[PDB]
Amino acid sequence: LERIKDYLLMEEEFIRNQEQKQEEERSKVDDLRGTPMSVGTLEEIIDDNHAIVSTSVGSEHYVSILSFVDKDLLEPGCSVLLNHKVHAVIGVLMDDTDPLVTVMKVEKAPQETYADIGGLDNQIQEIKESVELPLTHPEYYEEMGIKPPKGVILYGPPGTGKTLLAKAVANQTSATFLRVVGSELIQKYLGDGPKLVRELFRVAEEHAPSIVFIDEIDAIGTKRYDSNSGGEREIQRTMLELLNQLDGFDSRGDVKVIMATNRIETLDPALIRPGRIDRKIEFPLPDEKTKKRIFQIHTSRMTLADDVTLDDLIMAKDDLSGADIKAICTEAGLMALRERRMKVTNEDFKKSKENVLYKKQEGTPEGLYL
Amino acid sequence: EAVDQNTAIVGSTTGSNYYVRILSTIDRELLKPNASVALHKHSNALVDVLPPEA
Amino acid sequence: REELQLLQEQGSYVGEVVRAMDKKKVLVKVHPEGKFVVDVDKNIDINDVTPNCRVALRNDSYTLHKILPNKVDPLVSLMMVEKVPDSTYEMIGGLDKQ
Amino acid sequence: LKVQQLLHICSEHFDSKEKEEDKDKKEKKDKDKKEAPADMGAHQGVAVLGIALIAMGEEIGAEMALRTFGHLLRYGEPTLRRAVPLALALISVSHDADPEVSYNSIFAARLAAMLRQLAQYHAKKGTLTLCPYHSDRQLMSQVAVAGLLTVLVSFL
Amino acid sequence: QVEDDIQQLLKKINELTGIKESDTGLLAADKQTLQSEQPLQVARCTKIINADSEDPKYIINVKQFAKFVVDLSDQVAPTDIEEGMRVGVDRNKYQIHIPLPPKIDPTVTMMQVEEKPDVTYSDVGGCKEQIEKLREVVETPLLHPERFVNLGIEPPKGVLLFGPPGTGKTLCARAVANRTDACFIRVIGSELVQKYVGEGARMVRELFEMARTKKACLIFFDEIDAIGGARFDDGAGGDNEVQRTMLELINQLDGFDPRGNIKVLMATNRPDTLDPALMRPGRLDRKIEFSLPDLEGRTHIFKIHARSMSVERDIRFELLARLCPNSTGAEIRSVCTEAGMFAIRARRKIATEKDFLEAVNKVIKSYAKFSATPRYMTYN
Ligand SMILES: Nc1ncnc2c1ncn2[C@@H]1O[C@H](COP(=O)(O)OP(=O)(O)OP(O)(O)=S)[C@@H](O)[C@H]1O
Repeated sequence: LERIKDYLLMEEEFIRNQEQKQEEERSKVDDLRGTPMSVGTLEEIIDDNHAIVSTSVGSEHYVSILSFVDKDLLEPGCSVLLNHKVHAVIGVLMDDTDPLVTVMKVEKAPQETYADIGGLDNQIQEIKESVELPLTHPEYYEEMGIKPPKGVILYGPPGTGKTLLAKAVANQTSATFLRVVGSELIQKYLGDGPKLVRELFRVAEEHAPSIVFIDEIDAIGTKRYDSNSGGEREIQRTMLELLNQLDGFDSRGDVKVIMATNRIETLDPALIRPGRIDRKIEFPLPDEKTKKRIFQIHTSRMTLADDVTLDDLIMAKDDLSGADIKAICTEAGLMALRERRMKVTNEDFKKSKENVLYKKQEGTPEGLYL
Repeated sequence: EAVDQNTAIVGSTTGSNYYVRILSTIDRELLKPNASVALHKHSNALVDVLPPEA
Repeated sequence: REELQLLQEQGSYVGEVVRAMDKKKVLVKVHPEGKFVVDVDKNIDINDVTPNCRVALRNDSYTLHKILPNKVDPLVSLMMVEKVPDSTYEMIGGLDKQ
Repeated sequence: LKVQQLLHICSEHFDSKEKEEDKDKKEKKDKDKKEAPADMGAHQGVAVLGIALIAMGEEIGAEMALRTFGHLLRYGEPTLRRAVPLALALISVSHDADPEVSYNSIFAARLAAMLRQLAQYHAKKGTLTLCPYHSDRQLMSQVAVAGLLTVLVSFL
Repeated sequence: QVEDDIQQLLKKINELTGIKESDTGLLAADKQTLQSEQPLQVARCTKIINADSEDPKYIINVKQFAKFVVDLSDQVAPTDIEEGMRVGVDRNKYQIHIPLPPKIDPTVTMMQVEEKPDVTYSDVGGCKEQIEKLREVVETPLLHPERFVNLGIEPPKGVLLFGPPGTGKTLCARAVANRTDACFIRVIGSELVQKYVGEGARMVRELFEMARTKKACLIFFDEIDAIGGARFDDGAGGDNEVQRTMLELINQLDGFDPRGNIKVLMATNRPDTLDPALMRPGRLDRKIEFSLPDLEGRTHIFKIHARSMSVERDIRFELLARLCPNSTGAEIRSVCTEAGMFAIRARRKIATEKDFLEAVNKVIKSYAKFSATPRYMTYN
């Protein structure tokens, strides 16, 4: 019945978003601007009211600035406004908001907040006092005078909540978030990794204080491809550029760098040392008690009967995850729409239990061991 | 391309591409996708469709 | 026929509109060339400024003339790169479980 | 119905019944505060930007509020540039001192200096907190008026 | 139909409020200078091949267009219009105005440091020999040529560094930059990793051409492994662009009227796999290395990382320095910050030596022994 208000508010939102002389000095500045206000690119800046620009094809001129828009806006490597009549620098153009920003700079606080955890409440406090407390309330670093910890490593079994905590820090945020999957850092060219590193972390450093999260970074040391030029003597160069990027020079900035791995053994000891990463964080599969909290949260907004005990789903399997319990919930929903019911009963949980423990955790064809 | 009557887009062999107009001398069937066409110097508007050559 | 010097009028430029900006101003990448903030006419529509649309741009003063139709077809281009076997239900007989 | 009355008589040519009549909003919709972001900054009757500048106020002050202090922090009239640090540092009772040193970047008038001092003071439906800032709403005046400026006793 | 009602009609009241506002809506700084600068000139810049004899008769390609025989305007310095010197040329008359400094690179000017980080020699404690020899190499001849030239001896142009990761190569390099008094230049060793062939040659070119113009400058290389280890030979053609980049760096480094007044500090974490062409001296003289903090230099690093925090005065430092023989100053920094964070976990304001106990017995156990995990006795 809530479709009425949904559609009406959506249409009102769109129409009010689509709702977007007196000044003669501004019109005189308009008339100092050309009618074909051309666009160019800077090379260098000379103090004598004019600098050197470059055209599209490569003509270059000493052209002056319409000085009501500031030249401190101008940096080498910017797109400007040029004239046709003396080609003079007209003004500042809004920058090329490149697809690195539109892909990586996630504007959205994604999903549920710290009430979507399971088996947490120490590591939440670690990532809180290591990222949020340097971000939101760093008055205690006045009170003592100590550096904040720098790097964070999330490691454990697959399906533990690396993804979940990454979405959690991006939920409660006030800084620009960046996300990289660690398998992207090999391309079909010679020397494309360091270019990615430099432009990525330059865009990270240019806007604001920020958070860079990279995940499955272990996919660069123990992975080979036929889609690879050079090879290990370019993987090492990619690693070495990121090595100089992370623990380099020149006051790196308020950019919290957070990493997340499945395995930990195949990683550079020069990259887990502090200076780079100060807060290594264990993710074990925590306890058989907060299994019930994940069953509670992942069934907090679905109608279900009583009909089950979670102790029946505690004494079934020895390794525990949200990847277990959410799979149980989704397969229970599949068995529910399979039998066109609601208020999910026990037999859906039992068949879902067996089919999820089989698919997948067994290892390996019999036998072995048994 | 052909927008409509008395208006089309042709790419001349200067490499560039022009919003132009067509004449009523051209029979409108000889546009089909792609014809060798004739233009003007100053105004650079279509004058004629050529027989298959080039 | 005396009014055929309308056809003797100077040509025009086909370009690429990224997106508009403030004070009734727009942007055009022409055919080989860079970006040119160009001025709007009166008989045109700012409310039809689409991302990546060809428009008729005059050549002398770089004033907008008209909207050019039939823009790009990019997904159609990748589809024609593919040429997958287009199908329906009547041909995958012998099995219906999957 | 009085909010669409607010919509129509908000457009009244006398521009001080605009000030208090539009200023009623932080009293009215104080609980459903997600609608409380409005386009008062997108309007031009500069006292209206003052009204939204009041309407944020002092509670805990989320990132959207400080984001509105991104633009409201930067204005040139000394009563409105005066008007921003008061509710700006009421809404937060570096981080906290970062907009303060940003105000040092704004000026470095005397009013602005006084406003900065007020902001520093701020940095460090119960009716008792509802009265004294509506008592403060005629601030564009003498220091004789500011002799009573220290009577907005709304904090423990 | 409680929260449904709430969201639905509250957003509807919002939208209806917005509808009547959508309906209720319906310089002198330098302008005269700019109109005086329409009588200014376009001044296209160019490049010079060569002059002629007894007369200017300058031969110029612009950058792209063509090549021209031009003549200068009479407002020039008629001497300094030499070859390869980028000059501004008139549109119509093709007349030359003023030479300006040339193309540097699109993104290699962007590695001069342009600031000075506040890393100080006092923060690099425990390496007093390294401190004094680095002082002798870098700080003394570039600021006080008092003893070297006046007896007639040379200062060494080259110094190498390595050691354990976390020892202070970063500290010493940034620590010079507080008291540099020189044009310090940062060079990542991975900067020479480009796509196109022979580009690193151009990189070494423009590095040393930035080095030559401004005098008495510093260039810092860092992680010179990627610059190249050796001169491998095999029937497949592997490390080549890196190899030619490496040899061009050797040549335009030194040889055949060498560098001049530049000091280069080199660092690596694997010096054993370096070619002897870099290792032979003259190119790099003092092979200064780093060891672990073995003694009360550890306690001095404790005093550095503790002097910036209000602590309990009843504490010692040598006890934990005994408990960390092999440790690095980065690990010391992690322990000191971690104990400070333990004190901030508490609502105190001053730490304890037991907070240092927490930091030691948490870091060196949890994150020097659980990575990797043992689950087996076999040993003890
Ligand atoms: N003797 C020391 N005194 C104080 N801080 C130290 C000391 N040694 C190391 N550190 C700290 O450790 C870091 C020094 O940078 P390093 O980690 O040494 O960089 P690096 O030497 O280039 O190692 P790489 O990059 O792996 S070759 C900073 O966090 C310093 O504060």
